[PDB]
Amino acid sequence: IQMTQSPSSLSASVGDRVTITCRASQSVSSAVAWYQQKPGKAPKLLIYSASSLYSGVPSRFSGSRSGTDFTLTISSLQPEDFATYYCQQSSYSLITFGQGTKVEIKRTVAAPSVFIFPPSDEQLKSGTASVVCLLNNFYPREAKVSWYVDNALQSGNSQESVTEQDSKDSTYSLSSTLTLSKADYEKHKVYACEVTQGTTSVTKSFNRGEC
Amino acid sequence: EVQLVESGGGLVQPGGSLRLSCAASGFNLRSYYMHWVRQAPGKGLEWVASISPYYSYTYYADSVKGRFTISADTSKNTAYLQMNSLRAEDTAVYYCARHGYGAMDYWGQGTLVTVFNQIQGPSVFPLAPSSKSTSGGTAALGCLVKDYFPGPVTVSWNSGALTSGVHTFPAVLQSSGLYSLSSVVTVPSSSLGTQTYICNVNHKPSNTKVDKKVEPKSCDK
Ligand SMILES: [Cl-]
Ligand SMILES: [Cl-]
Ligand SMILES: [Cl-]
Repeated sequence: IQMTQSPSSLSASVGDRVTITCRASQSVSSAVAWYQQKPGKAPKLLIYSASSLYSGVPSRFSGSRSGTDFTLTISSLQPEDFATYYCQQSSYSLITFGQGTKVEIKRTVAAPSVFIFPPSDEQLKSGTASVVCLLNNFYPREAKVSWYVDNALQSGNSQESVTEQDSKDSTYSLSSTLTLSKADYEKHKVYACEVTQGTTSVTKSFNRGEC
Repeated sequence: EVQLVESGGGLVQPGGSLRLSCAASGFNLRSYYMHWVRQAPGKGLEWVASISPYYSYTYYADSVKGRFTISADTSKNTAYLQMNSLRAEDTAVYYCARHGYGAMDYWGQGTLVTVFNQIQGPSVFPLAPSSKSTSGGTAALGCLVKDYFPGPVTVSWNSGALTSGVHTFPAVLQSSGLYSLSSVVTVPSSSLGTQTYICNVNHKPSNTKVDKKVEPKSCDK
């Protein structure tokens, strides 16, 4: 039984009304629960039996069932309630959860500061060269990073990592790392990190053995 | 006080065996259903196994059947998850939780199960500021921590004095099986000649400490 959860993510403001839905794959009766989890802490039981409030949880929380549609709602979102939420069904014996609903903070758009880092000479001793591109404090999350070595667009030799939303300005920051062989790096010259985010494209570049 | 204290987690080799403990105090254990649910780093919640209070009829998730074994003992009032034929998919924090009102009320703190073939300490490389790292009065610098296994590495800057502007990214799995991450900080450009910047990398499974003073790229000509 697949608990399909929607949406995967959304951004609202404090005081927004917020609704998270979860649709069972076959009828689970009303045997459903809701949990909240904040990073590095265990889940907290929020709603049990689709609609009944667990004792101690705030009253802006509530749930509801219509057929196989289970819904969680916060009537007026408070800062403490920014987290990830999970539904659960407990029918018969095999337990399944929803994929997750990350509830993030809305803020104004922001372009990233784009910084590029050539490999260090220490690293080349190991025979591998790492080029790092940093996209700093932007909103919202969506960003494309393209890598160009001597004008040749790379694929397969980069990886990206994104921070969670910042605890103060509610931006994201992303890094991309292009991994080349030492030999491959020392035969080419111009290394570029092209960033597209929002209505903004930024290219940062260096030539091997520069400065 | 009803307490759910977990133990037994640690590093383990593939197709091996490790035992987690879910010590229950306060309540009787054989009076409520008990479940293990796990969470691979950066992923969702996955139920693993359950044990019934009367006559200890057990049920497991399809993914773990026949490899994991759940057991209980009322003498110690603790439930165990014996994990056998351990896979890399099993790397996760494992929680234990008690069933109450068709769901799960109390939880353990969670113990980490880290699968691993061999332990690798990290190489740490500077991400040096330069004219290709300086925009709008701000210079970026950082530390590249590469080729370690398994997690975690923790990064601080200047022993925790430097905290604002810091970004330590989630670790990524390189196609080599070894982990890699970077920790960066943005600082005012003028500070580059006023302050030293040191990243403090800590990788407990290899008992490696590294401290890297990150300096502006020295120009050869
Ligand atoms: Cl977490
Ligand atoms: Cl250079
Ligand atoms: Cl390994």
